Amino acid sequence: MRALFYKDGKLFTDNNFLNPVSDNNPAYEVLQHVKIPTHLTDVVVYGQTWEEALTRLIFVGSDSKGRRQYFYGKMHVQNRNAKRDRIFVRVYNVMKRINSFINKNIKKSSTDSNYQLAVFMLMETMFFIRFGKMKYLKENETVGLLTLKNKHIEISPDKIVIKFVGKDKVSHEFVVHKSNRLYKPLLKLTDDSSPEEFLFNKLSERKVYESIKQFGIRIKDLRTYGVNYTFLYNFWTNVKSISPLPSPKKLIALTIKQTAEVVGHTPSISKRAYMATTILEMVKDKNFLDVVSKTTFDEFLSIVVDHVKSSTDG
DNA sequence: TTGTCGCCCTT
DNA sequence: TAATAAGGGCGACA
Repeated sequence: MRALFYKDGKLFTDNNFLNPVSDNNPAYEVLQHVKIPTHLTDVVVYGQTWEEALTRLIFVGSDSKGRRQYFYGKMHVQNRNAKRDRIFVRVYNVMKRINSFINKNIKKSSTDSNYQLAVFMLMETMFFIRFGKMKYLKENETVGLLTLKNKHIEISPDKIVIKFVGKDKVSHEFVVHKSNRLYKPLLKLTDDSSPEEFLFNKLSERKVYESIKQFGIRIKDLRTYGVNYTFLYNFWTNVKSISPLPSPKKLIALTIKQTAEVVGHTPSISKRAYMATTILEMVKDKNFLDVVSKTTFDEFLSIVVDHVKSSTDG
């Protein structure tokens, strides 16, 4: 994986474009098959044959913020997507332990890291909010879970509203009713009398990483799971409620819309970067809608988990 | 003795 | 559209 430097359709071994590579160099095969976007500068193209480019990183260049941007081949992306099946199943098998951890700690002291993590984990499994790295709060004013501040928590005598601007300037509103098990512990954690402070003031990126490590997943996996679970809940409800029934094609489209709105991102992004491919393939089958119809949601969730488990050949 | 930071990869 | 932005995860650094 030698680094080669790109400039105006031709390739060099040199930082400042003296000394061009060989004419027959395999990298030129790659350049026939991909277009370097012209908004980039300092473009590096990796010397390899097209067939190997397919499978991994292809080139990287700097956008106008000065950020390094990374471009991958179609096989790399395919493997990426194929992983969502296993993640969905993986999270599903640790939910019982996650809840167990949550409920052990939510009766604890207000400034206990474990109590704070418990709440963190319960907001996450409830609303699928992104991790919220400090970095993006400084750079872009983006708030996610870890970067939530007391000003983002509005208290009413019957509900708590969490309101904040997340990724891509998208505005989010989540609501916690009195009956919700998040009410009591969230009201206890937040301090009205200092709005400029972080909600999870005893946590940090490192604390979260260490804590989640025990379930063998990453916070983003909780979000990937939440999107699939919500899809399944809506799909199940839709089949269960909607006048005779539309085509599976349109039933998936509706379920994806509903799910995307709950989660708060576009339908296209939901289908493409979140949904387990097997679920998407499984639900197309018309005969399968008979199966769904006669089930409680729990036995439905199980059928899907099982099929994804074993169609994944594991 | 821990809060940034770069690199890679994801959305 | 057609052009191409901004998130997370992990480990090194002082």
